[PDB]
Amino acid sequence: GLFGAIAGFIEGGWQGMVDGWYGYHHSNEQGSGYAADKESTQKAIDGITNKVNSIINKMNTQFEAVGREFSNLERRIENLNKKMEDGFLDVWTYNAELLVLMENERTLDFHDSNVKNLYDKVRLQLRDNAKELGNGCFEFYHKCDDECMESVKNGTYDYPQYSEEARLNR
Amino acid sequence: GLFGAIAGFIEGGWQGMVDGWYGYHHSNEQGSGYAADKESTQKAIDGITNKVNSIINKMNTQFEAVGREFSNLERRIENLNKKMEDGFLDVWTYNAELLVLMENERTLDFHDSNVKNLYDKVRLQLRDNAKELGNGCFEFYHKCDDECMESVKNGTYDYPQYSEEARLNR
Amino acid sequence: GLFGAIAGFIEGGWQGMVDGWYGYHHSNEQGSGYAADKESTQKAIDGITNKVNSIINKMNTQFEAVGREFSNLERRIENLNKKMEDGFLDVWTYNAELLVLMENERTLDFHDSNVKNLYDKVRLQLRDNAKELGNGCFEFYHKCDDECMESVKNGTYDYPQYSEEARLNR
Amino acid sequence: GDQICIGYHANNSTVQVDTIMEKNVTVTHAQDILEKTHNGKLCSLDGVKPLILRDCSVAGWLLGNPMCDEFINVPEWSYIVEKASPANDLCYPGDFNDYEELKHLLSRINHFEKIQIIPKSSWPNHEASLGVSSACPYLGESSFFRNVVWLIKKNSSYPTIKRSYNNTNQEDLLVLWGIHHPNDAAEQIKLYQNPNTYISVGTSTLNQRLVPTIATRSKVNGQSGRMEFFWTILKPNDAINFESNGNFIAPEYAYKIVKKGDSAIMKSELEYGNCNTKCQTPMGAINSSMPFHNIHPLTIGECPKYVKSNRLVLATGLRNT
Amino acid sequence: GDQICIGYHANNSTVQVDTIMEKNVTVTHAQDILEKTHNGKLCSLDGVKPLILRDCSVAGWLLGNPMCDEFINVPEWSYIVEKASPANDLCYPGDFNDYEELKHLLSRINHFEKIQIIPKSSWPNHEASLGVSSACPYLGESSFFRNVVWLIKKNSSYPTIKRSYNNTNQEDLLVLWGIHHPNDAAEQIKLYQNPNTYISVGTSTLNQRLVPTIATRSKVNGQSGRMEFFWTILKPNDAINFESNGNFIAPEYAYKIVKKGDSAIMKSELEYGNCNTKCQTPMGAINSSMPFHNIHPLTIGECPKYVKSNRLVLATGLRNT
Amino acid sequence: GDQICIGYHANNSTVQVDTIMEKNVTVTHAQDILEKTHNGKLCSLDGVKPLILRDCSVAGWLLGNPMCDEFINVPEWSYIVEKASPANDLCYPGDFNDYEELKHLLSRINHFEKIQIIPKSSWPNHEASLGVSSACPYLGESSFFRNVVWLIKKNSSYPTIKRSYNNTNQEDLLVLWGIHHPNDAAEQIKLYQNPNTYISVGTSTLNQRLVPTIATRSKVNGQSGRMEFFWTILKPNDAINFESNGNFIAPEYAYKIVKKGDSAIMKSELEYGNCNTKCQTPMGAINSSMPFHNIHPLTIGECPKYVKSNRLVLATGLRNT
Ligand SMILES: *[C@@H]1O[C@H](CO)[C@@H](O[C@@H]2O[C@H](CO)[C@@H](O)[C@H](O)[C@H]2NC(C)=O)[C@H](O)[C@H]1NC(C)=O
Ligand SMILES: *[C@@H]1O[C@H](CO)[C@@H](O[C@@H]2O[C@H](CO)[C@@H](O)[C@H](O)[C@H]2NC(C)=O)[C@H](O)[C@H]1NC(C)=O
Ligand SMILES: *[C@@H]1O[C@H](CO)[C@@H](O[C@@H]2O[C@H](CO)[C@@H](O)[C@H](O)[C@H]2NC(C)=O)[C@H](O)[C@H]1NC(C)=O
Ligand SMILES: *[C@@H]1O[C@H](CO)[C@@H](O)[C@H](O)[C@H]1NC(C)=O
Ligand SMILES: *[C@@H]1O[C@H](CO)[C@@H](O)[C@H](O)[C@H]1NC(C)=O
Ligand SMILES: *[C@@H]1O[C@H](CO)[C@@H](O)[C@H](O)[C@H]1NC(C)=O
Repeated sequence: GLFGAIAGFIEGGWQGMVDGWYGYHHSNEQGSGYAADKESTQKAIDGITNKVNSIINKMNTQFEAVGREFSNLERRIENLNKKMEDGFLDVWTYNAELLVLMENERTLDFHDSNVKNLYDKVRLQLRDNAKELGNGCFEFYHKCDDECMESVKNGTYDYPQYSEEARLNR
Repeated sequence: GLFGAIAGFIEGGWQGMVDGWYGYHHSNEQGSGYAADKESTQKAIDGITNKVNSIINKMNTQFEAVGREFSNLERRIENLNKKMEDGFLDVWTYNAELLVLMENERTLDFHDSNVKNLYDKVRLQLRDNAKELGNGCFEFYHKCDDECMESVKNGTYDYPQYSEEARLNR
Repeated sequence: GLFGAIAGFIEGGWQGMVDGWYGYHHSNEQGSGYAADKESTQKAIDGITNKVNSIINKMNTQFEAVGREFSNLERRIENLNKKMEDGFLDVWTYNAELLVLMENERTLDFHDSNVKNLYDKVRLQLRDNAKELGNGCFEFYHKCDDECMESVKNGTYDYPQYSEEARLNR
Repeated sequence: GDQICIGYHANNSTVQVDTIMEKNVTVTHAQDILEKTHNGKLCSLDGVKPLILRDCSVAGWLLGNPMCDEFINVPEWSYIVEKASPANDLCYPGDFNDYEELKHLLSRINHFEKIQIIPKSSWPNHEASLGVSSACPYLGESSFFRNVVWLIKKNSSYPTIKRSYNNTNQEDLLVLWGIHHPNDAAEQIKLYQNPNTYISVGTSTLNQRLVPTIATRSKVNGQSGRMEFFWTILKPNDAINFESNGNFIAPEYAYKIVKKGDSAIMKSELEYGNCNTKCQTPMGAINSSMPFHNIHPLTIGECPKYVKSNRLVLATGLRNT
Repeated sequence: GDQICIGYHANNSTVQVDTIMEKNVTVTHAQDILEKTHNGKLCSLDGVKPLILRDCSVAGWLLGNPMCDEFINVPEWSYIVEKASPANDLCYPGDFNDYEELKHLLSRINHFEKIQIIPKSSWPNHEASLGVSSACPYLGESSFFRNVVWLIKKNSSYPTIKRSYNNTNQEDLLVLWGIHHPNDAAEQIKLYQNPNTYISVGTSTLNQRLVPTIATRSKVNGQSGRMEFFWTILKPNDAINFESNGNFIAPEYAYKIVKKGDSAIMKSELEYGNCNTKCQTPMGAINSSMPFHNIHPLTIGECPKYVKSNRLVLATGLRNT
Repeated sequence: GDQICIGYHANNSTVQVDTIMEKNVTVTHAQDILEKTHNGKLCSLDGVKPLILRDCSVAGWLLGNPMCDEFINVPEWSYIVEKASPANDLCYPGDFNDYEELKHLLSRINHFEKIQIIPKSSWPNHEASLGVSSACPYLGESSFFRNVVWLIKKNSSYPTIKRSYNNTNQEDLLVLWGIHHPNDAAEQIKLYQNPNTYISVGTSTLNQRLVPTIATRSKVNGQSGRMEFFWTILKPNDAINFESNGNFIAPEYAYKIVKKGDSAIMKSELEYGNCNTKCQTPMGAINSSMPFHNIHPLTIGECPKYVKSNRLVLATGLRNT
């Protein structure tokens, strides 16, 4: 991937993460389990839905062929008419195939960007209070509460709390 | 953002940074204040100006409609003529709206990429002689001179100098 | 660059790295020398070859002009015919120039993305057993075997081995 | 040590999409945007049945080819359907002047009302029923186009015709008439008596003078003679005036243009499907929320945009592991 | 501990732009690229005034409809302006042969110079002034197109005309002539004496033979007769030859094609604005450094490219906080 | 301390490419996709030689202009090549009816076989060899188009012609005939005796009646008279019938349409190059694996797609240091 998160340093996707697209899997003494990150997942949904619509309502202005008939002494304009309509047909065909192709590719790297952004959001919060295995996971130099976990997800994780147990636990 | 710098881990833009687009705000004992990073800001300007021009001089070759008149016994070709010109009009309209739309989106992530690149330029220079709050800021494990600050901006910041006071200040 | 690797924090390319596009240059007691990273380099080749083909086989459907002749009392349709063919010619010209222009730009940042991805692959493996000069290089807090080097390239580099000599060598 | 991980979705979906750099990429969620199916019927278009011309051409219908009596009185249509090569066109051989321009005007018409403008019985100085040809048989006897009258001399003479019709209707009238080109000058006199004949026609915008051209022609439908047909649109409160001393194929019935709107003349081998639709192609109707279809480029109605692709699929999800 | 931060720009700008994934994104700097305004006048085009035809058609002008004397002598133009349905066209009813092909040739002409090729006084064997119709009144008396002569018999006879004109000018000549179609054969003889008449015309490239077709037509402008007009381009050092024994509407004045170049025939209800411009549309002129405009697709001059958009705005800055 | 570095490629390549944001970017590997060269010859197209018409028009060739004897019998061609303004067209001045429609039908024809349908010697009641004009000289003596016969009266009379030809061939026939328009009525009688003359022609689909129009015309190639030529396609087992008492230019030779396929009529000043090609333009042939070329838009064969660019170059490598 261009951002290297999906099929990258996070080599595999989660079958068991059915809530949303990207998210978390905590694991502490009080049990583990998958939680979707609803904020990034809804950011991504707003975006993709708007992209489909965009694509559709840009092809609203598209050539609509009409049938005309010519006599056997009108062969030149019958030909011009044919070439003219075939031409608009190929143009607008190229346009749809090439737009789908380019926005498809853009769509993936968007998801790649989002997982990476999410992975960096946690990382930039935990600082040195956690280890970076580099495989998509962070291990806390302290113990983490099921309410401390959600605090990293929420974006409130308190650094000047465990700032002690982590620093003295190395 | 796709690079996650703007409206990301740098949650807010600076009203007071009027010099340029991206840049710095130092704060040491000798006073603080905003400085634009003129090298990245001029890189971005070269780029956007060329992009506008590009867009304009690619639509230089654009269909220019001509008025033709047909009698009431020429309805078929009058119709073909109408459809033919309407068609080129919709094609080149789709083209401009879709190019502006795609280059608009590309333009933003460019600015996003640039702030991130800039944020990484400092970061890769300061190494462990500074703390990474993760909010867009770096705090020096040593004291920084107004001429040491500009040295990070310039790209000359000397690591094998404060390499001591920072390492022993933890 | 948008990913900031090429002409970025790796300010220069290697004349002596003739094997492939991106890769390595180890330097230990047993000798140095350039090795291409064949996996990323073949990833990039698969991609670019498919992109050329794509571009070519999307312009397969392109307007093919035909010669028609009109009398001096047919000036209106002769004109319509001219405008009609010139028009399809400008449309498909815009299309090729604008696609080459956009995929050119996309092509570079792809290479930029790949070097960065590669640089992050090593980095995420070595963790604290190496220093990050930030210039494209990693210095091991331990000594590295010519077979330990290839182990980082391969993706097998063993962290729970030198995990000692590096930690105690600071 | 407690641990937190950033991870993404994956499932047992197998649908592939293409990108510029990579084709057949299996994605976790996609959206197909191409409609590729239809019913295979010609359907009423929003409750309005098409006029399906069976084995008759548009010429066969508007002139009243005796093989075309199913269309002697046609209801309002959404669109008209005509075969590639309808068997019943011009039973007596000849030409229809500016035919394609008329078929074009039809694409814009939704309903006619046939009316009698010149009664066949109102020709006391000529023979109005005589009238007929083996080239145009009906039920095994000699017949002729029903909407026009092949007038022949009476008691050995053909007095010059000066006939006018004034359109006292609210609507435009499609009026049709013709001229017969005989194979010899002796057939000419046998039929019309006058060896030198003409047909003049005038309205506020029309001014034509016909002369029957005699030539030796191959037989078509057993005839070496030819019929040539002409039409015009007569505006309300305008009149048409005729004048001829021979070879005149007079109008009897004309067409009130009662409904105008969006129409089309569709070329299709199919016939009425007994269904309803909002989008019809020559091959069958389409019912789809899809924004593209690849069935046929000449459609009628509220239709998805036609592309020539085999498949168009939008990746909405992420790469699937 | 001293601190350094990487930050970006933001301001009190509120202009939005669209992207594929997001619309109404407030950006710190944008560039509008669509010109949406005009003056509402028809202006001289780089110092050259248009020919504004007022209530006259191009036919009214070139034939010399008496209602069209304002154009008896027209200066060089940049472009020509003609209304949708000009009131003054063919005062005496009829047709203008290959009219649209002539209007097309005009889009390519910048200046005429009317010249007298056959003096009205040079018709000693016929009546040159008699000439006139109530369908073409001027100041309450019967008049006629000024550029042609309706020749009538003299002292009860119409001798056959053999007239030639040789183009001894440097430039091509637009030449116009016609034929009168009477309503009866008794009007024919009243006017031309000869019951069977023709008009032959020839040049190096032309070879035509006209016969007046008589028919009974509705009255238009009070007349059942018709005038049919014809034109050609006569190359320098070529001659035109006429021959007629009746129904001939002779040329008097022709047009020297003094200037050729880029022109256009613009359809507009507007009239001269008394301004200057480098880009004109049917609705008014445009003065803009903008690379796109959405005013009207048929423009003349150094113009921005026409798109059908409501708004086209290029994001140049970054997202605004 | 041992050290490992991540680095990329660079070399001594200097080829530039453009992007949206940056032009003249030196890249380590590029792919030029525009073919910009040709040979400058008109070549056989996959082993089939073109028909190069030299100084003759298509009209000159099909009528048999005596200056065009090189094409009296032409082999199968791939395409036809005709100059902008061929010197040899209609030696005796006149017109060729629906000429462009015929040239269009040629683009679809690969081979003719001239056959004699009406022998010049089979005209016992007229003069078949007399026949000739100074406007059409051959080797310093008066000549005429070779494929048609200018029939003149014999021993002071011109009996009415009734001639038919039945196409007993497998293939369609291109048939050509004509009418002579004299300058006066005294030339008329000198040539054909009958002052009032016609030419009728009929087939299963054709029905025409020609009358020679007499006018006083400028001299072209020394002649004030005109020839007007007509053509049709005669289907196997159909016949053409002629009838004339004057002014008839009879067919002698016609053209069997032996091969139909893909062809073209190319306008070029060039002549045969003695080479082979798979792609030909008016300027010279192209031999290229390139997916685009910018030589000329009207090409024939297996060709790269034509764009109007100066340069099209695809970056395949990375930025070069
Ligand atoms: C056709 O008949 C109408 C109605 O009789 C004629 O109408 C002329 O002008 C107005 C139209 O509304 C009528 O009120 C007048 O009474 C009519 N004028 C005359 C002199 O009768 C119309 O003129 C007729 N058309 C033709 C070609 O004769
Ligand atoms: C029109 O008049 C011109 C000039 O008198 C005629 O010109 C012929 O050929 C050249 C043209 O430059 C003249 O120098 C000759 O003197 C002219 N030939 C003759 C025999 O006079 C031109 O022929 C005239 N056009 C017509 C149709 O008669
Ligand atoms: C041209 O000649 C052919 C062959 O003689 C004529 O053919 C007619 O119909 C079939 C066609 O296959 C022949 O087998 C018959 O013998 C022909 N009919 C008659 C009555 O002879 C064809 O009709 C001729 N064309 C014309 C216009 O006369
Ligand atoms: C398509 O038509 C069928 C048959 O009436 C109907 O059951 C179905 O709901 C329709 N679907 C749409 C999307 O119109
Ligand atoms: C537009 O025209 C006005 C009026 O002459 C003039 O003042 C103004 O400078 C012009 N601007 C441009 C861009 O031409
Ligand atoms: C081009 O033609 C030349 C001459 O025959 C030949 O030598 C060369 O191999 C050809 N190249 C291609 C790509 O066809």
